[PDB]
Amino acid sequence: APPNLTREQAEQRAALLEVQSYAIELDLSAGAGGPEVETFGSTTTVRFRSATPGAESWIDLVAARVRSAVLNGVELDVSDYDESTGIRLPELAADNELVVHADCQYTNTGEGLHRFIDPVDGGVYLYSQFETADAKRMFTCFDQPDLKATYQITVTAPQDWKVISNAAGEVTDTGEGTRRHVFDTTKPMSTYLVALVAGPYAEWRDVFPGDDGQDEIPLGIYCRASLAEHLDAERLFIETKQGFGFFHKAFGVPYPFGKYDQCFVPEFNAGAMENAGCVTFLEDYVFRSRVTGYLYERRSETVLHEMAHMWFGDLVTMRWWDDLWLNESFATWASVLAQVGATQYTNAWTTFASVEKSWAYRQDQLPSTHPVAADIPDLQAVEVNFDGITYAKGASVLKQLVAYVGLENFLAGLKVYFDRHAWGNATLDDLLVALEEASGRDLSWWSAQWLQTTGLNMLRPKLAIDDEGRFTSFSVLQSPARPGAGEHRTHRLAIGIYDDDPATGELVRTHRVELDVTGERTEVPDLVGVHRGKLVLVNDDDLTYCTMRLDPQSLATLIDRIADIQESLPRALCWSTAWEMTREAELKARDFVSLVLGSSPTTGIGAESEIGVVQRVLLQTQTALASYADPAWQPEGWRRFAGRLLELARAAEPGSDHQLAFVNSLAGSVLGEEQISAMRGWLDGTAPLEGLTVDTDLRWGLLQALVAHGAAGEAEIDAELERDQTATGRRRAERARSLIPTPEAKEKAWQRAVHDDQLPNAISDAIISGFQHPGQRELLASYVRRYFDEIDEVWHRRSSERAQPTVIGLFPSWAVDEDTVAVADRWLEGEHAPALRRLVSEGRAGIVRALAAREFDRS
Ligand SMILES: [Ca+2]
Ligand SMILES: [Zn+2]
Repeated sequence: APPNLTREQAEQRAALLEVQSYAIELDLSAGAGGPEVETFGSTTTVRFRSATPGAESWIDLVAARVRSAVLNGVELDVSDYDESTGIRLPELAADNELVVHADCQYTNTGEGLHRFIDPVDGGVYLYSQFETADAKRMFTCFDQPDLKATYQITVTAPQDWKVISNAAGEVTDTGEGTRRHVFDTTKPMSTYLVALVAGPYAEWRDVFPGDDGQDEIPLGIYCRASLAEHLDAERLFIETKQGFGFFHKAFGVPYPFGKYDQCFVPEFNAGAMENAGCVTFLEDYVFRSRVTGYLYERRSETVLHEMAHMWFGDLVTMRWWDDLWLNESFATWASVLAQVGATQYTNAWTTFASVEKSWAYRQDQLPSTHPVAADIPDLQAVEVNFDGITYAKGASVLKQLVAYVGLENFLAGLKVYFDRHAWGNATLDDLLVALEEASGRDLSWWSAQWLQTTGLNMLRPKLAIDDEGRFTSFSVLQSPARPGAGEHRTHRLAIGIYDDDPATGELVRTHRVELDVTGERTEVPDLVGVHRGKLVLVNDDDLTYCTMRLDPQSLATLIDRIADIQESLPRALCWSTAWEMTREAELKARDFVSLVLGSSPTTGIGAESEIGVVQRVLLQTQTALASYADPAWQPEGWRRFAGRLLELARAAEPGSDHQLAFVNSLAGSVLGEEQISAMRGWLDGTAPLEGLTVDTDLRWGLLQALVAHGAAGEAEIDAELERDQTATGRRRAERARSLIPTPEAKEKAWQRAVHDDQLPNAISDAIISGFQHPGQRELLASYVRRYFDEIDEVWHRRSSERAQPTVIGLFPSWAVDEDTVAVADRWLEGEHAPALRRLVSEGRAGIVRALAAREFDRS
């Protein structure tokens, strides 16, 4: 039970103490033995000062055993040591030295020093994960972000292991089967960013050359030896170098650390983590099979997100976890800026509008919404009070702050902020003050308007035109923020006018005006006299966070000609408005389906050039069909969708990303006999689709679809697993087994996913990922009751990180009916953990919205 540090306790300890240095010695010599190895030696020497001689404090440590603790030469009594109370430090002097010898535990969870044994070759791999407060599982420390210090880490490790930390180091043979790795003393940094990766990782090396008073940066990439054949190091290094050329120019500050290593690590819960000089990534970013450009784009965005943190987060750190939203929102915004500015992903604002903004809007339009900023009174509150809306809306609203301040001004402000707070801590207010000084804006009201509120403003044009089609008047109308307190926010936004390009017949932007929009109505004098064209967007360039609506002529143009919009971003904003309208019972599901499917090679989603938009819109369509369409129309809708997607798959360029996307969308669809027959032929090779690479993972996707339709079963799944006898094959097999369309199979899947804790986590998740399928809704009816009866116990029995996939993934989102709402209502009258209630409330809210949309679809 590690401690639940409170904000006030952190403040008290930060007021009293200042830490200079940690010197850490880790004995990992036993670490390459079998699963019976539990502990490693951890010695820490801390030097720190106290503002009050004679005061008492405490230091943190989660250890199996504390052998010794000595403060200023006095042995401390560690006989009653408990991880929840750490080590008390009585009678402090002005200057202090503490030496602790302990045995700490390896973990197989999301916290501390994680240990994994590779079943392919028996290699043993370690990596640390410390955010928020798990550094205390590896060494003794004042584990809070505002007590920065330097770290000098020495490790003794098995001789065949590489060892990577925050700084570069020197390695010497001990002649005792081990090597000693002495890392340079780091620059001052927070404990949660200290890193250690160790094991027989494969290594690739490169360098980002010295560039305009930034020292050269040595670069490394690491992954498990068993994955190395599929790691595309050269592409990763290209993107990495593009980021390092971009960020020091945008931020006006050189890379603050000495080198940069990126490690793909096993069983990683956290996704990616910005440890200074030593970034960790999940292994799903090493692609064994063909994937579309969208996944490469996403991976590059993650790479640049963590790189942005080397400045914002690691050079200058939040004082307390209540600014975690800001840390993440900034890094996401910065990652996309860098994508557009320095990489091949020059359409990344299209992605951000299509994916992140949409994700934000989908959640924030529900009564279950909450603000971005939250009070964080202790560590536990980080894990419960920050979620999907926090991150996607946070990034979205930060993009708007950047617009309101002005991009050049925002970057100037960041330079001052980095200079002013380098090597120390800062808060949101410190940033806002920098931005105010860089722009002349007043930002005193911004937080209250944007970070402490819920809900969306609708923005739409109110226009009047003369006989020539020229505006005589033009206003932006803003609705009250809902669901929420109805404020009218202040935005910086752009209005774009679009009309036919005579040469091509595409819709191109003929006028753009940027302005501040405030209150209920804002006149736009710049547009008086301008030709209205065919389409008006009042959130052109996607600068603000809103519900954009169109005037009637513009809406008719969208419906008739969305695919003729030339640039990807306005076109994506039109897809997003249409989807938002469908979600909110303003556009019928069947009309959204018809817009997406189109009727020709040049209409609908089949004409869309951005693969990420294709993929996302196709997913939204599948959701519209299952959730939002009137049940009596759903079979017809699925027939139309499956038909059109087979046509598109067959018409697509051989070997193209578009081909593969259409095939993958089929694989998640309700399929008719014609499509089942074509898919079988693609899988077994009796009638292949020309150019389609039917590799290991595409075989699984096709087979899974066949299983779901009854066309393949246990024997075929077992045969497939025999040809892909790997960890990934095992997960794919489980998803296929869960898809078997029988009551016995669903019962077994539920039992294993919900009640078998011996299963690895990723096998549990895989099982869950095949439980639902849009063709099998009737098999799932009895699991509405099962879910609500069992989720409390699951939440109690599993950690909340182990419970969430089950709570989210088995929420009965399929059972769109008033009976389900009523079961959920009653559950919600009971006593339950708040984080659980939040998830259940959100799923309930989705069903209520769906019921409303179905009623609209049959109007
Ligand atoms: Ca964590
Ligand atoms: Zn981040």
